[PDB]
Amino acid sequence: EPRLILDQPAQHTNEKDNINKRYEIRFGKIYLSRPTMTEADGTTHAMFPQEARLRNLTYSSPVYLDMEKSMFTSIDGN
Amino acid sequence: ELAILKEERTTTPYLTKYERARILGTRALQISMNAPVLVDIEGETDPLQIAMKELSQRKIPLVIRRYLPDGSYEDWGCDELIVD
Amino acid sequence: LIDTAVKTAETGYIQRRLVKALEDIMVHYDGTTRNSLGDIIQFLYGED
Amino acid sequence: FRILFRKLTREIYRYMQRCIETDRDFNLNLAVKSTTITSGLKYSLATGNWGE
DNA sequence: CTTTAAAGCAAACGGTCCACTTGTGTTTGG
DNA sequence: CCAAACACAAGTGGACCGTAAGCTCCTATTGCTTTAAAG
RNA sequence: AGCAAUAGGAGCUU
Repeated sequence: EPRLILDQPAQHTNEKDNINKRYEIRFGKIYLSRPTMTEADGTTHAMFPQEARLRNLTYSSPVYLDMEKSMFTSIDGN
Repeated sequence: ELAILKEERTTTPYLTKYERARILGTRALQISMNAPVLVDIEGETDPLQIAMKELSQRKIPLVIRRYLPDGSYEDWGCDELIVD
Repeated sequence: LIDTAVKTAETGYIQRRLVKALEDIMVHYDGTTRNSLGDIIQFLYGED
Repeated sequence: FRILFRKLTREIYRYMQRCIETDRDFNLNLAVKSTTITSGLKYSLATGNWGE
């Protein structure tokens, strides 16, 4: 499901001026990195299964999704 | 009114297993509550065994009231029921 | 193994229902076999 | 993941209904609540109940 | 401008029992 | 004695309730998010 | 002189 779409054509207590306004975002690539650990300080470093086992952590990788928001307006992101 | 006269008593003349068990339990509890003992106590100290000796010698002072299904009852002293 | 595992539930249900059906039945001092309502099931237990 | 990511996209829609009304540029890094996929995957894998 | 408290909000097969449908019978009245 | 309309009789479809006993351990969750008010 | 609940899962003996 690669697209979301908002819309409003007209009649919002204006002076009869109508514009078609689509707001839209495009999902891009997925980026998969090695499992990392973030401390309450905010410092980061590599995470290994034994550390996740000892400190009752979850052994997981961050998933990033590129989003490129576009708009088209016809009168009638990291 | 609901009691039955000693002549028309039509139940068994024999002490049943349940009557014997409950009578022995009750007598044992009684003797264990520092009740007087009717038999001659020679060797035994367990209240249940004393109760068994009293039951065999027909010297347990209790009465079984045997209820009939219609609510009436018959009364039998333990000493007049026959123990096997 | 499946038979042993599966029939035991039906058997336990059957035995529970039989016990509940027959739980209130006792031989009385007049020899009759009556339930809790006093109704006669057999006039003499086992007929002997 | 399909269930939880459709949840996330519904959240994105439910945010873009309000924020766009303000008529402002938004950087989308406050539009994604990343905790949805994480909490869902973790809940399912930690309990075994496969679903929301 | 930030924190705490309170209120509101989502998308397996069998059988006893109940009366509506289908059907049969009456017995007034000519 | 016979015509008839409504008094009176079943056959039939589809509702609910329940499914052995006892025992052990471990593991996770116990409401959450958004809006409004006060300092 | 005071050691939560509810669930799910895996097991024991028939």
